[PDB]
Amino acid sequence: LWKKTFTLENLNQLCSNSAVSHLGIEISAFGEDWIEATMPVDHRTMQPFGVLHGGVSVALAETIGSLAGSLCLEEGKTVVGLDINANHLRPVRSGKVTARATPINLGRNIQVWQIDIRTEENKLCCVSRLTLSVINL
Repeated sequence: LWKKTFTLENLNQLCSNSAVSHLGIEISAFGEDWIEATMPVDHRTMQPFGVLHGGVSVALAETIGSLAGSLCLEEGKTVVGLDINANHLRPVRSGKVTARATPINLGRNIQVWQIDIRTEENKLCCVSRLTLSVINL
């Protein structure tokens, strides 16, 4: 559960003028134990032949997962990406995809997050697991 209070407006403002904003990523929604971000599938995020770039899908997964992790810490605490993995399940040709981050294990020094990315038709196109280090900033 979240340890910090936040608003979608402020989170997006926090991600402005960075790789996140550059890829058209928008923190779109959250629940009590999950948070999502959407990303469009267009020339900024597609491979040269017209389908969502799998590498960019991973960029979305690390973004939402890292953000989620940072919201689960108290003051004077932040996360740093240690490693990440993903499986590309199906090609996406249009619309926007939505990546949802849910916690797997939140430890004192390490956090592990799951990220499921779905198409506008609610079909899973990518699944990823992210490992974060917790450090005193």
